[PDB]
Amino acid sequence: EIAQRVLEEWEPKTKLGRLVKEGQITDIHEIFRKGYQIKEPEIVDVLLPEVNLRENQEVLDIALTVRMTDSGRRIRFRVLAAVGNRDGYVGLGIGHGREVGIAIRKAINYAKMNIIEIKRGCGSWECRCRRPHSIPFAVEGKEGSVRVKLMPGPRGLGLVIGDVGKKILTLAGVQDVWSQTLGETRTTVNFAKAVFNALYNTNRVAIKPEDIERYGIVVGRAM
RNA sequence: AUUCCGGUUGAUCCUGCCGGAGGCCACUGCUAUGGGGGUCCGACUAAGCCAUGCGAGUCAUGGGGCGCGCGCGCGCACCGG
Ligand SMILES: [Zn+2]
Repeated sequence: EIAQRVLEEWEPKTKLGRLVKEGQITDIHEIFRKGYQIKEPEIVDVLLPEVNLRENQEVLDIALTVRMTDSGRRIRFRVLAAVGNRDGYVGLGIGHGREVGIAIRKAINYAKMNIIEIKRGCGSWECRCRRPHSIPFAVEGKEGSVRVKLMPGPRGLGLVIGDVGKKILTLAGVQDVWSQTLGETRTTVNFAKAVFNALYNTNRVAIKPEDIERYGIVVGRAM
């Protein structure tokens, strides 16, 4: 139904859009680990239809910024938004706007275009299951003054982290994690970007064939 | 729950302190139906001050006396352990 509904009224402008409209590329994993540029949010609307439901579109922050022209001062809105399916795909965006609606829509489109793919597993000394309910190993991210360290935890231990990270990890599909932070967490933008980069850096650790079985590692969607 | 939230600017990122939010102990305001268990109740200030009465005795299988009874027993103080 809605698949073709959206596909019909979309006229592509890029080669990736054209391939996704035709049907050469059918799965979401086919666009990622090649140096493709992603300039249309319709690609992601079509391949990941879960990122249009309101349940998957957290608005994280609204800020009121000021510019001086006295002259009189001019008021603007900055919006920070996250989107994602709860099975391995999350993105984050910022939007300028003169009105909050404009800001929000721009932020969500930039979030769709800034989409990544993560890994999941179990690497805690206290569960040793082989199911993907957490992260498989410990990772570190940074932005500005904020430093985030994410550690694997056991089942039933729900997201021991600040709220911004709670939302981002929920959307990425993580259920259990321990955290250490350093710096100024009250800058929501930088706290969020640090968590996002920590999740991205799950793909920069080198592993071996046995680690996959040992930790139940999963790249993207499960099952 | 190996956690963060507010505050310095016309707006921003930092440093850095104040404050919030949890637990235990003591005093206190308002209010209060019941049963059970426990190693709780002048320690912090005065190891400051007092009245009344109690908190350490026992032995007739160590000895003499006296009394109350019926050579047998019951009691009183005393010597002695
Ligand atoms: Zn586990």
